[PDB]
Amino acid sequence: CPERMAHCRPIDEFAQGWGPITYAEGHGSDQRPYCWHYAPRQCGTIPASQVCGPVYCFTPSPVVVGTTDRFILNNTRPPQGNWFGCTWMNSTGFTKTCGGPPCNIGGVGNNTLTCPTDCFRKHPEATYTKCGSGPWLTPRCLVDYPYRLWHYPCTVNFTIFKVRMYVGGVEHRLNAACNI
Amino acid sequence: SVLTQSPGTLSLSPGERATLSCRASQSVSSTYVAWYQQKPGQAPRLLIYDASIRATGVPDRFSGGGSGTDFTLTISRLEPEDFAVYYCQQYGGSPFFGGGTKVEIK
Amino acid sequence: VAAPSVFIFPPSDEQLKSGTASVVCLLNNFYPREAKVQWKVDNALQSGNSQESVTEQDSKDSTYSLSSTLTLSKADYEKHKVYACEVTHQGLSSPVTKSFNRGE
Amino acid sequence: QIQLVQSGAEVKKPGSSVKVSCRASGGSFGTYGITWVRQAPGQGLEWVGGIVPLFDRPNYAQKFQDRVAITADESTSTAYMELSSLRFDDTAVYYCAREADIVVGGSSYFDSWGQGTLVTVTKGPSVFPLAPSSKSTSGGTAALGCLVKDYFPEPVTVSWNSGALTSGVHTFPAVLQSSGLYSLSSVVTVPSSSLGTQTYICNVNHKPSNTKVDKRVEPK
Repeated sequence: CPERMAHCRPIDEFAQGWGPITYAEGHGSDQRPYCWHYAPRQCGTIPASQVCGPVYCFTPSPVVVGTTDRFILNNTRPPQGNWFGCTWMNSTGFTKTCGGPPCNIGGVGNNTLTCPTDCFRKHPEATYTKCGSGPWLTPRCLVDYPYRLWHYPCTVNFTIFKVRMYVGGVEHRLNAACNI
Repeated sequence: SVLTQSPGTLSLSPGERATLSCRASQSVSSTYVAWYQQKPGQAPRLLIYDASIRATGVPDRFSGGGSGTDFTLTISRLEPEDFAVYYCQQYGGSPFFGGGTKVEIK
Repeated sequence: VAAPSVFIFPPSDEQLKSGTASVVCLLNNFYPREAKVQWKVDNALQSGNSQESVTEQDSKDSTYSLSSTLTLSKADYEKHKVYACEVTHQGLSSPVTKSFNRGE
Repeated sequence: QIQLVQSGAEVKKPGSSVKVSCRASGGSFGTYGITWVRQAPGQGLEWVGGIVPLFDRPNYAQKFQDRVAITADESTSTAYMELSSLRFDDTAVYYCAREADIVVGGSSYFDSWGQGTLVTVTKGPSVFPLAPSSKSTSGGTAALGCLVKDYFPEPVTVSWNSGALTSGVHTFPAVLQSSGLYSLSSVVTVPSSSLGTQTYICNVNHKPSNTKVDKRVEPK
C-alpha cells in the first residue's frame, strides 16, 4: 500500500455527535478514495464518454448500471428508488465516486467525521440506510465484488463473510469483506 | 399475538403421534421458522430451523414441515424421554417466539 | 356468648420516620363471621383505605380474629389528634368505643 | 462453544441495574453474534436482544428499547448485558446463545446455549413493633405483635422467642395494598405475669430476600 494505508486516519476518529444529526453536501473531491475517510458528491447528468470499465453501483446489492448514452445516475435512496451510490475508474488511472449527500454528524472537533457509513459509536443513531453513501458498510467493511480489488487495492488481507442486511423491510443476502 | 399454538396442553403415551401447530398470523414469513425443546429445568435445544432442515444430533423422528403458513412439527414413535415444552419462533426481520405446548408424556 | 374484645395498635415510632403511618384495630374471640368496623377520625368516616383480614378458623370453634389496618401518610397524620375504631357485631352487647384519644 | 455464563446478580432490589456476563471459550470471538433471551419462572421465552461484535450495532426487541444495553469486549472475549430500571416482573432466567448466522437489523436462530443465571427481584420486609401502649391497662392479659409490610414475594414466617408461645400466636393472611406490596400483622396475647420482663423477639424469616429480622417489642 504505497502511501495509502500509512496515515489515512484512525478507525476511531475522535469527536462524537453533540446532538441532532443533519444532512450535508460538502462536495468533497480532494483526493482518491484510498480509505474510508471520504466525502462523495451527488452527480446528476454525467457525460458518458470518459467512463470506462464496469459501473457497479450499490443498492447495496451491487448492480451493473450501464450509462444510457455513448460518445446517468440520479442518486436516491432505495426507499425512494435507485441506489445509494457507487464509483468508477476512468481516464488515466483516476478513480471517482458519487453517492447520496455525505451524512454529517452534529458535533465539535478539528476533524469531525463526515460519516459516510455506520459510525455507530461516534453517534448511537447512524444507520446505513439513512446515513450511508458508498459501499462501506462499516469503517472496516466492504461489499466484495469482482472489481473491489480493482477499486480499493489496499483491502487484500480482508476476509470474506456472508451477511444478511435488512433495509426497510427488504432483505439482502450479500458477501462482505472485513478484516479483524 | 402473531404466532400461537392451538393444541395447548397435550398428553399421549409412547408409540403414538403428536402434531403440534404454529400459526403464523398474517405474513407468509418467507419460510423462516425454528423449533425448540425444553426439559423440566435444562436448557433449550434447537431441533428444526427453516421448518424443513434438521440440525445435527436429533433423530429423524422430529419431522418438521410447512409451506407459507401453519408450520408443523410431527413427533412419531414417542418415547418416555420426549416430555418437554416445545417452542416455535420466526426469525428474519420480525423476531418473536411463540406459545409453548406442554406435552405430558406418561 | 363469645363477644369480641378490642385492641388498638398505633404506629411505630420508626413508622412515622418511614412515613405511611398504619393504625390497626384487632378483634378477638367472636363466634360469628360478621362484624362492621368504623374508622372514625374526629368526625370523619374515612373509607378510602381500610384493609380487613380475618383468620381462617380455630379448629375448635368459629372464633376468628379480625385485623383492620387504616393507612395514612405522615403529612396527613399531623394536624389530627383522635383516631378510633367502632365495632358493631352479632353479639352487639351495646357499642364499645375504645378510641386512641391521642395523636402522639 | 462452551459458554461459561458467569452469574450476574442472583438477588437484586427494585429500581436497580443488573449486569449479566457471558464468556465464550474457544473459536474466534468477533465473528458470531451473542443473543440474550429470558424466560420467567413459568412462561415462554422472550427475545431480549443480541449483538454481533464486528458490526458495532446491537439489536433490541421492540419492548426492550431505551432500557437495555449490550456490550462486547473482544480483548477478553466477553459479552455483557446491562438492564436498568428493574421491575418485579423481571424475575426470570437469562440465557446466552450463539446466532447461527450474521444478521444486520434482524435476528437468527440459536445453535448452542449456555447455563442460565437466576435473577431474583425482591423487597425485604420492614418489621415494626406493635406496642401494647394503652397507658391505663394496669392489669394482666395484653396483646402484642410484630407488624410487617412492604414485601412483594408472598412467603413469610413469623415465630416468637426462637420458638415458643405457640398458644396465642395468630398470623393473619396477607392483604394487598395500593402499591402492590403485601402486608401482615402477627399478634399475640400473653399475660406476662402482668410485667414486661421476657425478651419478646419475633424472628421474621423471608428467605427470598435472604434476610431475617429480630425485633423486640415492649411498652414505651
